[PDB]
Amino acid sequence: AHFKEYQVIGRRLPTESVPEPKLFRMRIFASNEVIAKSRYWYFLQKLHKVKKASGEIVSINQINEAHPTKVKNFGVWVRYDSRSGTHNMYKEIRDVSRVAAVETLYQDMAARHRARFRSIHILKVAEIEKTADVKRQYVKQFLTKDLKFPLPHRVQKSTKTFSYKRPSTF
Amino acid sequence: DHTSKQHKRSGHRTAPKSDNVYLKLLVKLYTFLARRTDAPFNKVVLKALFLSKINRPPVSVSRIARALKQEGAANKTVVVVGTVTDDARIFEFPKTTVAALRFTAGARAKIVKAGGECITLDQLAVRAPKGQNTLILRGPRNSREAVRHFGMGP
Amino acid sequence: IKHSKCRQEFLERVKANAAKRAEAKAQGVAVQLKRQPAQPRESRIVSTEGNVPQTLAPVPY
Amino acid sequence: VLKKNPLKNKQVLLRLNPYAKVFAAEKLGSKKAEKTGTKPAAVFTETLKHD
Amino acid sequence: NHTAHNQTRKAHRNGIKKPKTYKYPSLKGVDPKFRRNHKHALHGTAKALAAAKK
Amino acid sequence: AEQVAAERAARKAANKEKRAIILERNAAYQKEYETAERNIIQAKRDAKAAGSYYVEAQHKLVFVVRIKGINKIPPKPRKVLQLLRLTRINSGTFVKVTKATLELLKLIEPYVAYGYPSYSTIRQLVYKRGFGKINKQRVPLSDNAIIEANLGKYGILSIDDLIHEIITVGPHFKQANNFLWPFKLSNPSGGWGVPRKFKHFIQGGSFGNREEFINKLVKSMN
RNA sequence: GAAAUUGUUGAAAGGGAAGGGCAUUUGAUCAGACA
RNA sequence: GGAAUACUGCCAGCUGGGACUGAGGACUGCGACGUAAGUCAAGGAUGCUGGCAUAAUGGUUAUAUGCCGCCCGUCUUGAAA
RNA sequence: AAAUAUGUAAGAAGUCCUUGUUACUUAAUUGAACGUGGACAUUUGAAUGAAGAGCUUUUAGUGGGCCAUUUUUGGUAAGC
Repeated sequence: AHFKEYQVIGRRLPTESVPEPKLFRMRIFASNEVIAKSRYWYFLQKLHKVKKASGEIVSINQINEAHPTKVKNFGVWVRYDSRSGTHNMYKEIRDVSRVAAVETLYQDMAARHRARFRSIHILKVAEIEKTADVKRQYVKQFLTKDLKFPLPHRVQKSTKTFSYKRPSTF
Repeated sequence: DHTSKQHKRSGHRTAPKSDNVYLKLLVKLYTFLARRTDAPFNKVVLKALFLSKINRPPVSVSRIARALKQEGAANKTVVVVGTVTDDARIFEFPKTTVAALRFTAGARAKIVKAGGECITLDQLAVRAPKGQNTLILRGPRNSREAVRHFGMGP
Repeated sequence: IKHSKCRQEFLERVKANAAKRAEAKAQGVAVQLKRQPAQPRESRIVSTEGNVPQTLAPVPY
Repeated sequence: VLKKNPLKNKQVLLRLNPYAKVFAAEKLGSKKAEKTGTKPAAVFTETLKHD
Repeated sequence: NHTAHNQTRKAHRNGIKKPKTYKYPSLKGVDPKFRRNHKHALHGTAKALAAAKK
Repeated sequence: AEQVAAERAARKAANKEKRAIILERNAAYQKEYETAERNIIQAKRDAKAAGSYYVEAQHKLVFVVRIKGINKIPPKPRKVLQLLRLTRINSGTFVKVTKATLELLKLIEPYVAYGYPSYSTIRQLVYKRGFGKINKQRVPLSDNAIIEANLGKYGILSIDDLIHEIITVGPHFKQANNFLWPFKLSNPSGGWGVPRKFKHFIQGGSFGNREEFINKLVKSMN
């Protein structure tokens, strides 16, 4: 769905002889509140020894975008499980907000590389502040000064099954 | 799903299998009293009217003599649903009131000779609507020829 | 050829049921001698003044 | 003979629950709470906006 | 030849019940030296409850 | 004879003292629920001001709704589904949450969908689809005197008193829940939302735990 | 003087079957009720 | 520094259009409005009007059209074979 | 040394006191077994459920099975 980036905070268990377990937080892209609590215990089990029964969730917080209307260049690091052994991947996305770029990444991996939702691990999404270090090319061609291009051959969506004009393009 | 089986049947009877005319009058009378007087006596008698020939074994008149040997029960009007049969093994019989369906002519003579009167079930309800001061006896059932419901170890 | 623990643990728990009931008969108060299962825990204010929660960022490979 | 639903047919809603009359008089569902402008701490925001 | 397919389901139609655990278990099988005294123990304790306690 | 109007005038007057208990007690409930939610909202705001993280207490009442139909069910869950009175497809009961009943739902989790209900759905299930078991037979409520004749031993003598022992889980939760017949619910009016139901709700399906989205799904089935 | 089976007359249908189920059109035919 | 609005949630908030059903048969019950008589949408539909009084509705039967329909009996783990 | 599976216990036929029996037992009226009398009540001893529970007769058909998921054995293999 439309993803929402969340902040999930976890605290193992206040037990006798160890008060105050340390704390842990993560940034989770997910569709709703119920997934991102369960997606939190997916990663955080792999990093150290807790479980869902041995742990508890402190608080979740929805992080809205700091600047929606400003247009950003985003670099994403991706670890995905292919049919062979898994491997890294770095891709660059020119999009509007943080959580909208991950929307167009899961489409991009599914289209080109056939990776589903369950195979991909979003490593880190960072904003490239200055230009001219944009490494990929397809992001870079939109960065020239005074960019102008037409849209040739536009189609027209007709509501009637018959039209009498013998229609023409643009 | 179904936790229990299905349409079950309560295996108990609701009407007697007999086609006797006079017995259905007593079923008609006690279905009146059991619905209204609400004493627990009438439900015990009404269940006892539907029973077969085998579940109504004959209560011998020496067995009524045992029931009057109980302490503080010398004047209770004994109620038998089945038949009261004679028994010439005892000799001295009390004076109480017996209420039953059928009296054998030997047991008919022994109660009237002793002094007590013998009464049918319609005159029981006329005397005792709630069934106060009554005492129900039932005959033995395993004295019947049921020595034969079998197993390897008897 | 054995002997059992769990029953002897029940025999000790009956003694606990006697003394609680005998005490609560003296000072008028509720007994609550039936056991209960585990319960969901209550609300507790947790202060992150001691330790700042550190981000994880599941990179490694 | 016939089960008339509450939450419509307000006569049978007032058959039950006689508090439902005075619920509409004080209006009690669209209620404005007294606002308290209490700003959150600075430690919470710097882990929320940033990482 | 042999199988146990559909045998657990036939047992759980009329259920699997207990031997309904009566009061006063049958002393047949107990050590007879205990049985021989325990006869004479009850024969005395019915006397003193009838003679004295009344 | 007598009793022409002499007893009716007093019997109608006796109910006027009866309705007065229900009117003022529901006022005590409506004051409690609004002070319950204000104190939780104030607790998060007072914790953000002090820089602390106010966790919530775990919810203590779930609402289980059967999803899959009646056949091809293994013997281990099918006994557990009968213990929660969930016989037919699209049925529901309220379940107190302990260590014991959390493990029962953990067995039948590919068959049911459950979450934490609000006050709104509990008020709308009892009024529209609530039925009562009176000595057998599933009698619909439609009246307070029906509950008062059957749960008068336990306190409860109005229909909102039955709700208050459901959401604010009291000492008499078991006896007040077992008075309720299992709920009979339709198919959802909007749809299930998703193409396939028999995947987990984390994976887009319908069964599993969803913790708040039971309140959107029941109002369609209500 | 029954049925299989057949003759004439009368109606109706019909491009490699026929017969049947639910639903109506058209055509033939018919009972009931209105004091 | 001050807002607005999305999004989620609540209302025992208001109001308009469409469809299916009228089961029950003197009275009793629980109620709401009214100062009271009472009235009322409160334990299930009534009021007003028009056409026709016969093949008009309807029943039957023949055919037409849309979709569906392998041949019965038995043996069999399995029958259109 | 898991997982899944599996045995029992979660109280009335119970606990506690006083002391009654006998030919068994003890060095011993010490035990053991069953008791009289007295104290202990609906939170009477975990959850949920119970569309009654319990027992008894009497007989019908059947005693050629097959398929799938998973674990397996013989077989290269298989609708073996």
